[PDB]
Amino acid sequence: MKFGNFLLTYQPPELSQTEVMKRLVNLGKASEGCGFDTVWLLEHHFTEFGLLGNPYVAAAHLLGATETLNVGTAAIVLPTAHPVRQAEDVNLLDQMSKGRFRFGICRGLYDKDFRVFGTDMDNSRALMDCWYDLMKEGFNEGYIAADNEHIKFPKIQLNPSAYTQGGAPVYVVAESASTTEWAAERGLPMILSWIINTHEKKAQLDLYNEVATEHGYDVTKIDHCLSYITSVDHDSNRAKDICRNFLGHWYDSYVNATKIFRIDYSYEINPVGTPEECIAIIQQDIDATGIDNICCGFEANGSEEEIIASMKLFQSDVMPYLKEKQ
Amino acid sequence: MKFGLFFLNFMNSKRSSDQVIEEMLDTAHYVDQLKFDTLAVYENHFSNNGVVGAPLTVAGFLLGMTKNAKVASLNHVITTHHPVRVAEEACLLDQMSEGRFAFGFSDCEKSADMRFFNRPTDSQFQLFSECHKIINDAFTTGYCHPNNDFYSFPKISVNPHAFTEGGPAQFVNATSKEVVEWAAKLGLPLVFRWDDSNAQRKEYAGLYHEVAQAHGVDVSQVRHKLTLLVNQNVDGEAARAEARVYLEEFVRESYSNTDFEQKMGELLSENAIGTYEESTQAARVAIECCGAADLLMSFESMEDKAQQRAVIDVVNANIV
Ligand SMILES: [Mg+2]
Ligand SMILES: [Mg+2]
Ligand SMILES: [Mg+2]
Repeated sequence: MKFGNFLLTYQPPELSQTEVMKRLVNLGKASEGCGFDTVWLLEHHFTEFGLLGNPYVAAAHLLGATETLNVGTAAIVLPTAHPVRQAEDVNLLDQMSKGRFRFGICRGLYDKDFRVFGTDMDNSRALMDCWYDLMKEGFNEGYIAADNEHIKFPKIQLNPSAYTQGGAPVYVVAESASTTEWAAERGLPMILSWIINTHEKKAQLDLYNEVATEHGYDVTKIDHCLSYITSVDHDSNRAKDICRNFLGHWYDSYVNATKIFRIDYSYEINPVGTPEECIAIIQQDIDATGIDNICCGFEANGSEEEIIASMKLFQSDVMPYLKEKQ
Repeated sequence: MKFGLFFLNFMNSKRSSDQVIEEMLDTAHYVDQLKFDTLAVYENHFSNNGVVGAPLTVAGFLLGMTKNAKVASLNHVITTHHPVRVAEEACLLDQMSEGRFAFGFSDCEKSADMRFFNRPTDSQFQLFSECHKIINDAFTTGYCHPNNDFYSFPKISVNPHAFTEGGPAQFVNATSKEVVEWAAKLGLPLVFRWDDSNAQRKEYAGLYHEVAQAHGVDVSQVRHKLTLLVNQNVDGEAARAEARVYLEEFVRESYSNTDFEQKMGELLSENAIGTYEESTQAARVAIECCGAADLLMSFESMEDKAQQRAVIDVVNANIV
């Protein structure tokens, strides 16, 4: 069983930016000791919803500070940055860390990003697909060239070379059936949403498998991840109140981010409550999906001390009991 | 004078990109405990003369792996990049490291790169200048809001806001008279380049003084930097031969419109290369010529790791 810790770098009303950044640093560094094998970093721009706009740079910092910890993006908004610069970033991370970087990607949800970075949100799907083909070409061949409707540039040598054959492992946040299909055609693992229920997760993987299988991939070896909002406490209601209060503030921040220029019942389908309750919810999903990579976000928990406390309780009282699908 | 190291990360058919990066990290770990106070990263794209195209990303890793040295981008090329990405990243490094990052930036020295990135060279300086404005606005206020020939978008908070009041420290590469004059006017420190001739560096130093005085800018406290290559060997001839092989492609790439031999010979005699005696004298001359307060050295041309560490040691002892 593998365990991932998600860091959103979200700024709740009670913390300053500087406090948020210090916590990002500390939480990253404490993850491995809490039994997490990977730290996942979300990208966000210009709002308190998430202060980290450059996860490749934050990943570099965390990877530099560790030895065996893997660090990934969940996820880079693919379309809003030059694909060649992103390939250089990924190969540098791959090389510096000696293969510990995990490249999670997505289409992009916020118009503000497209607006500022000069991209057409209307074409996010095409752009993500295009950029991925260019980066993969660089990862595989050591050179990249483009002459298409989205971009054009001469053939260049891409430095440095990929450390991992084929480039750092890619992961996809699939927000649509079409994204699920796109991932399946390339045999790429998905990072499943924490706001869909077991049935929906199983359906999504069923759609995925159909495609992947058709392509020849062995669906049993793809590293899909289950994502969760996590709050562990021997006092069930306490965990739940904290979670609900937090999501209040957070959802508002989300809406605000969508306009600069579901989540509610969430708690019921996430490991929020006693460790026993957490075991039950997660095992239900494992049982239905066969996934063995559990990714959890603990920021809703409070102060850095409370967050760490929650991480440690998950570690001691949840982790050991989860079992791979029978 | 303060002393630091910089990494070019030149590769070849024998020294692969994987190997140079590993060597950079090992060197960084090695000197973090010595008297050198800064580790700077050179930016290059699409050629063997530098395998790091994202110096800010490498600065992040270097900061996470060390504790004492300041870490800097040596010449992050802002002209070919989105200034909001640059500001966000620099602020992020400042925050994550609690102020240990210094922002060395530069205008684009390769027209090919401007073309690559679809940036017209005819309005290059204007572009450069608007980029810096956006970065500096962010650094100093946490926000930006351009409406110019190159960038136009609504007012935004550039997160995270800087940890250091006024943003991380900045310095600009002396790449043209135009940039030099612009820096003097802003009172910004310069970084004089190892690959420029001493006459050229002196010319830049003079111009900067002249423009600053003319505009009444107090630069009495500005500390300019100088980069120099170091290669020491009791067999001075072997040192120059080794540096020659190391620099051959660079001269052909970056100094194509000048006599190869002449340029190569100047680089070999002006940089801190040769015997200990020759190397040190060259360095004294280069500092005197440009008046830099801080010296950044690259020891990478010495293929023999033991010799390279021994040279780093002699230099360190001599500061100390
Ligand atoms: Mg406070
Ligand atoms: Mg597996
Ligand atoms: Mg002789």
